[PDB]
Parts: sequence; structure tokens; C-alpha cells
Amino acid sequence: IETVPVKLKPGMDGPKVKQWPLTEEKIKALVEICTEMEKEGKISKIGPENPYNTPVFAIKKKDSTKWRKLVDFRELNKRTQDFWIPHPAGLKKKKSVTVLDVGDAYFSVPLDEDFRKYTAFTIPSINNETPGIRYQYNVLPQGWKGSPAIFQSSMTKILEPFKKQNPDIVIYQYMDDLYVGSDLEIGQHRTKIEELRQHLLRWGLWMGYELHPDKWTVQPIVLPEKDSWTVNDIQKLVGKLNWASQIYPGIKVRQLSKLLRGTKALTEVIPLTEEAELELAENREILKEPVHGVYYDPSKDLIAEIQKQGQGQWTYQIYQEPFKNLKTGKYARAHTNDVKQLTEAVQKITTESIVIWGKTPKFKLPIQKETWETWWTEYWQATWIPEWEFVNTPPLVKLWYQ
Amino acid sequence: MVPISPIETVPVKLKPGMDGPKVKQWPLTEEKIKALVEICTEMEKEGKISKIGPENPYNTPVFAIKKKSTKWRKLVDFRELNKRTQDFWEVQLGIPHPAGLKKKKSVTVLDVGDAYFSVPLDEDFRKYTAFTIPSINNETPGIRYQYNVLPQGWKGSPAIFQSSMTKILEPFAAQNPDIVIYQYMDDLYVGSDLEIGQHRTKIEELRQHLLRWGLTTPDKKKEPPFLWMGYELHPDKWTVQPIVLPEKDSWTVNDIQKLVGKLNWASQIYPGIKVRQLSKLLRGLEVIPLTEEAELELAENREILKEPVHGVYYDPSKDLIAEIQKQGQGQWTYQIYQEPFKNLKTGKYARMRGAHTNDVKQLTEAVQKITTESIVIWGKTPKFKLPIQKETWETWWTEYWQATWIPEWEFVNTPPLVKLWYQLEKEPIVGAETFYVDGAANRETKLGKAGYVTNKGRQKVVPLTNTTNQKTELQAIYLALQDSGLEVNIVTDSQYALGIIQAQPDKSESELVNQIIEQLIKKEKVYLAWVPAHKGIGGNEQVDKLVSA
Ligand SMILES: N#Cc1ccc(Nc2ncc(Cc3c(F)cccc3F)o2)cc1Cl
Repeated sequence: IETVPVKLKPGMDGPKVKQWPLTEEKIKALVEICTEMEKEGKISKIGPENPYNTPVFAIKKKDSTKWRKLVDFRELNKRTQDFWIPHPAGLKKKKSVTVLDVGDAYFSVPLDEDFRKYTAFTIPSINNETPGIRYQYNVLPQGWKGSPAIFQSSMTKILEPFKKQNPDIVIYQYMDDLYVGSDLEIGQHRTKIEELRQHLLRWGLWMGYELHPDKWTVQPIVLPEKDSWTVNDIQKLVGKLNWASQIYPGIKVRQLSKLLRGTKALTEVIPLTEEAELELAENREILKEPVHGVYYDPSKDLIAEIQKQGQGQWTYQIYQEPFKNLKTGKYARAHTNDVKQLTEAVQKITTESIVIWGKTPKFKLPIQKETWETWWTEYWQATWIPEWEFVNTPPLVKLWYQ
Repeated sequence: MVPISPIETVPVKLKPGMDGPKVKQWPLTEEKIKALVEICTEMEKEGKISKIGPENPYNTPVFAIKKKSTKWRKLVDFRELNKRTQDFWEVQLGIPHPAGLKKKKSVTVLDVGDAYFSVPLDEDFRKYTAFTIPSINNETPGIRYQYNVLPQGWKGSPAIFQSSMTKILEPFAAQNPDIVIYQYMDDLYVGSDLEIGQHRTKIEELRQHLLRWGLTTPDKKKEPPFLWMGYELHPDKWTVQPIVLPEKDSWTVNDIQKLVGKLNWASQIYPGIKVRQLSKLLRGLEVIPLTEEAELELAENREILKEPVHGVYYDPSKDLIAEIQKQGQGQWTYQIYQEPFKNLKTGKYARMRGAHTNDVKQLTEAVQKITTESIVIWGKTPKFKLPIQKETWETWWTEYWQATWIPEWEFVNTPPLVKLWYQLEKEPIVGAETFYVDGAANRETKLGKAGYVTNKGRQKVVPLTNTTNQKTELQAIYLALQDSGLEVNIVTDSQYALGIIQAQPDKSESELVNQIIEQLIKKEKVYLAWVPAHKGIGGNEQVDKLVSA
């Protein structure tokens, strides 16, 4: 009922980010939505004296048909002072985890009157034939990094009853998301989730996203098992082994290259010497153990790389230092839209990253900027948005992960 | 007296930590001062300014300019006060494009140079607007004035004027959805599809509604066509203002840079306009000789410009179509239309500056640009007609290492067709000779060698001058391609060359890449394999020795 004082970083102005083109249907959804939010006092029109701006658009969450307003607060969040939730290392270990959109709770808390001007956004018009409808926020806005940090006191209270009643459940909050982990059976699971919606309606949001840990975290590197090796097979193996030697100490290829002794046809079969096989086996051994000195450090950036492998398969690795992977994965679930798949891959990787480390990674996307910037908002369904850059040079490494 | 509602003020502030202006009132002639005093007395009479006492420490210089007329004009120079005023939210940042307008049966334009003065200025901010008419012979105190209304030339007049008109007009537009309203400078545009009787009625209702705020508009005393932002707007069609390509038997850098502006502007409706060579003549205000390639490209601009072309307005009930053609030299041209041959607009796309490229990638980028342009103008993606076969597109995107996509589209068979010029093998080729290639160069002497060693005992090493490791690694591949049959396996340790060929260029800045491309086009099958250097991989080792000597 009384606002929390918030201010940007020292010497940083509010965001001045141009609105990007919206389709007619997204414009219409936003007009209807913003009209009601104004009627409900969550937002208010503003005049030309406010110079700041943040982009806005419209998504559809997964398995619903109603448009949702998404403000891309990425710039405001960078400029929003740091606010002083810890990360529960047990969340990633629960048999299951459901994800709940609680961003609607925020609209009940006023916003520091002096900060409001910074939540400025424009609904554009087609062909700019009418002035953009401009608004700012009066309440905590979805997607702002402050909104969880501020509501954090009110949310602890709303939960204490349920937490004290189920001391085995883990509960974590990132952006407008509540992550509720369990170790029960889905049916018992679903109900307790239904339970947890009642506190919020009682204190007052029906959607639930499923999610279980993987198995390996860092998928092992594996070598072929063959009864006959062509020269090509051995050339690919030595290449893969040499790559892996930047990650793992004692990888040796002397005895395998030895086999490639001369100028043979790529398809000719080489029987492996006894040395050769031994060397291949010691490398196999090595690859089973973990990497050495591989630690997460919450002060540094997480980095996610994605490779398109074809046939709806996508590989990815999350690291901080090169060759020190904290997680590696594969994804194969849009059978004709490369960009929808990539966009779903980015969302899935970002979700895993929130559950493991409580923050989002910086993506290196195997796509041209202009394609990605002209199509990702059509397939986006999360209420957060990570950072990204663009790989323009084909990695030679895509092979080592297939 | 009919009561008039006030125009609520817009809070203005100066930039943080900055303060008003304090600049010297220039000395004037007695003839000029006399003229200022009369004008400023009439503005004060009307309400636009007010006399201030001497506490005000701010000053903006003021001038008198002779109307090219025996009458003088006053000119307050706020360049200084502007630097110190806050930023505003501009809305005119995006201007509409005529292709996005709808056809109107009737269209009027009111003029609003009277209301702009019914727009008060934020009280707390007037003080910053002080100016001084110097006195005759400097023997009295200068007269001191400040503004009570948005001043011509102030940083915040456009925004605040627009925003105030908008809010006035809003209820009237909402209660008349059968018309459109749009405001720019002192000009209000009202169009509709009503019969002229009903249309002139509503223009009357509009003037009445503007009277509620005491805003007086011209009497029935224009109509189509309008000149606006360099367009000619008619009720059922639009085109640019005329495009006259000057004749010149001697062209200079200022003349060539202005010939690409005109061609660029005209390229939004005049189909197939090109600007490559002329734009190139500007690479990196000197008379430059037009190449023979620029005089045949200019002679093609003058014949496309010979007569006028018109564009149609947008009919939301019909699909949008966009059609692209390959012009050559990384140039693309497109048209957007709903009914055959009646374009709403046209345009062109140019290759991004890179070292290597291919047609499919360029087509894709042009599609993306047309796509974003269409979201801006019509709120939707057009359907595409593209000179590329469905099978070609499918081969491209399923094998390309990046993610790529183009929206709903159909093949249109209008040459030249975009195609894939070669495809590398996924597996080594049985029965094809295996070429182990290698190349090396001495960083100091720029001397190196390139060559290959094959499984049939074929061999070659060529000595080279003025080369680099990178150039010898490509030359080696080039040699193996030159000396092999229609099917061939090639082993290289060059990550450099791999990165280039796996990009699948069809054209290059490097003539060495282009020769390789030309060889690849002639092969039936090529499998390109990579091995790490210096690991003693057979053949790679052999040929490394031969080329590193
Ligand atoms: N002759 C003529 C003529 C023919 C058709 C139209 N149609 C139209 N649809 C939307 C608008 C508003 C508008 C202008 F009226 C003017 C500039 C920008 C703008 F957004 O106008 C307008 C005119 Cl002026």
C-alpha cells in the first residue's frame, strides 16, 4: 500500500528504445488489453514531456488462446539498480517441477511515483496514421526485474502456510514465474499445485508447465564402436579426439594417426593395430570421468551455444569458460520452420538455466540477425527474454556434438 | 460570450543540472528596433507575449529580417534555450507511406495556424523565454518580453502542439469513425467516402468542435491533389513529385550523390530502378568519370523515368502480393501489389558488403526487408512470388548450417532463377581419387607452395610468390580440383578453407575463391574432409613436408 523507493543506477538515464513494427492483430489485442488496464488504474496515458520508451508486443502462452502483453524491459532491467532471491540448489533435483504464471499478483502493488515515467511504452498504429497511444505504469509491471524483488515480502507471507504444510516442496521465483518442485507422483503433484493456486486466488493463473530434470547434465563424449574402420572413419575419430583434448587431459592420438600411414583412399578399410585399439580404449576410459575443475560462479555470465544438426535436432552447451561445460544437451521435439524450432530451443534452454542457476544465459544463435529479429516474436511464449548474439561463421564443432 | 474550454498545459523542464539561457542581446539599428516594437506590441495585444520586470536573468537574442516587402519580420533565436530544454516524445518519427493509405471519395485540408497560439506554454517555463528589444540610442532600459504560448522555433513546440491537437480531436474522431483525421505542420487532413454533401457537413461539425477550444479555422474558401512529404496525393492514386534526371556533360561527387537520392526516392514506385555503379562511383564533393557501366545504367534510368507511373491505395479486403527479381551485381528489385499490374509501391535491395556471398542468402534478406516494411505499412506480411524453385529452397534450408525461414510464398518462373550451384557430398565417394592437399608460406619472403598427393600416386607442388598461408591453403584445393576427374575426395587441414566453402558462396571478392567455385560447379561429386594439422595423418603429413620446404 506504500511504495518502495526505486531509482536507476548513478549517471544512467531511463530507456529510450524505439517501438518495433507490430501486426494488425497484435495492435488490436494491445488496444483492448491496455484499455482495460487503464480502466483498472494499472496504467495511465502520458504526454510528450515523457521521453523514455520501452518496446511492447503480444504473445500467446502455451495451450491458451488469449493474448498477453509482454513488455521488453531488457534495457530498463540493465539500468535498474540492483536490489538488496537466493537460488535453491535443490530445485534442479526434484523428480518434477511445475511453473506458474504469478505475474498477475504484481498489479496490486503501487509503483514509486517517481519511477513510473521510466515504464513508458507506445502502442503503435499501422503505417503511423494516428499517434502512438502512450502509457506508463502505476503498479509493478510484469517483466521488470524490480517487480519480484519488491513483491518478495508479500509473496513469502502468501506461501508460509503452504510451505509450513509441505516441507518437502521447493519453491522458487524468477520474474513472473513460480517454480514448484516435488518428488511425488504427478497426480498428487497436480493437486498440490491446484492447492497452491487457491492461496493466490484466496489472497487474490490457471496454467501449469511440466518439467523434470535430465540425467547427465553434461552429456558424455562418445566414440564409435566398429569392427572395421575406413581411413575416413579414423580421420574423423582423430579429429574428434583432438578436439576433445582441449577439454580432457591425457587424450592421445599417436597410435591412431600411425594407422593413417601413407596416401590411402578415403574408403579403404584399415585394421587397427594392437596399440591403436589400446589407445582408443584409454581415451574411451578418460571420456567417462567428469571434467576437472568445473565450477559455477554466480558472478560471471552464463553462455549458451546452439548448433542446428538437422531433422529437428539441436545441440547446445552452457558454459562460462570455454571447454568447461556446466551443462550440455540435445533437443528434437514445427517440422518445417527452422526459426520456430530455434525459438523453442532458446526458451527450453533458458528455462533449464533458471532452474539450475537462477539466471538466464547469453545465447550465441546460429542465425542471421535480420531473420531472427524478423521472426522470433511470433513463436515466443515465455514472460522473460534472454540476451543473444549471432554466429555468422560455421563452427567446425557441430560435428563433435552429433 | 460562449465559454471555451482551456487547453491544459504540458509541464516542461530543463535538462537536469542545466539552467536557462543568458545570451547577449545584439545591437540593432534604430530602423530595426522600431519594427520590433510594433510587432511585439501587436503580439502582446493578442496575448502571445507579456512584458516582464527586471528580476528575470534570462535572455534570448532577437533579430529583424526584411521580408524580401517593406515589412519587417521578428526572429527570436532559441538555439541556446533549446540545447538546455528537456527531450520530448516525438510522434512524427514515423511518417505514413502513401501505399498504406486507403482510397477516399472526398478529402479536405483545414489549416490550423490560429490554434497553435491558443496553445499556452507551461507557466513555470515562460521565464526561460525572455528576450530584449534594445532601446533607441541605448538611453533607456530595453523592453523585456517572455512568451505565453509555444514559440516558433522552440524545441518543444512541435511535440506539444501535436499532443494538444490530438487530445482535442480524439472525441470527434471517435464519434465519426466514417472519416479519417491526420495532422502535420498547420494542416489537418480529413477524408471520407461520404457524398460531398455529407462530407462538407462534417467538416463544418469539425470546425464547430474546434470552436469549443476557441480554435478558428478557414472558411469554405483546398482539395486534391495535395503535395506532402514529396508525394502527390490524389483521391484514388498517389505518385512522387516529378523525377527530373539532369543532363550533365560533366558529373561531380555532389551531382552523383544527388542522382542516387532521386533514384532511391523514385525507386519506391518506379519499377526496376538501379543505383549500383553510380553509388559505387561514390565509394570512400571532385568530378568522377562515369564508367561505361554507369552510362548504360543511367540510360536505363532515364527510359524508366520517361513517363509517369502511379501507385494505388491499399484495399484491406484483398491479399498483398510481393514479387522479387534478381537484377545482377547483388541487386534486387521488388513490387508489392494486390491486383496484377497496379503496384502500391516498389523497391530495391542491395547485397550487404561481405567477402563472400550467395544468391539464396540475398533473396532471404530481401524477403526479410520487404517483410518488415510490410508490417510497418500494412500491418501484415505479403504473399511472396519468388524466382526460386520449391525444391531448391528445400535443399538449401534443410542443409544450411544456420536456421533460416521465409514466409508463405510461391515460385514464379521469370528468369534469372536463383539456384544452388554445387553441393558437397555427405560421405566419401567410393571409386573417386583421394587428393591430400596442403599449402604453406614464409611470412617474411611471402614465398610458399601449394600442392597435393593422391592415392594413385598423382602429385604436384607449385612454387608461389607474394602469398600467405591462407592463400596457399586455397590454392592447394584449387589445384586438386583442377587436376581431378568429375568425382573426387579432398582432404585438407585448413580450418580457414573449410569455413569458407562450408559457407557455400557462389560469388566472391577473391578471384581465387571464384575459381574454386567455378571448378566446383563443373564437378559431379565433391567430398571435402578436414583433419587436424601436424598430427601425422597420412598424406597430410607427406604433402605438408613437400609444401613447407
Ligand atoms: N488526395 C487524397 C487522399 C486520398 C486518400 C487518403 N486516405 C487516407 N487514409 C488514411 C489517411 C490519413 C492521412 C492523410 F489524409 C494524409 C496523410 C497521411 C495520412 F495518414 O488518408 C488521403 C488523402 Cl489526403
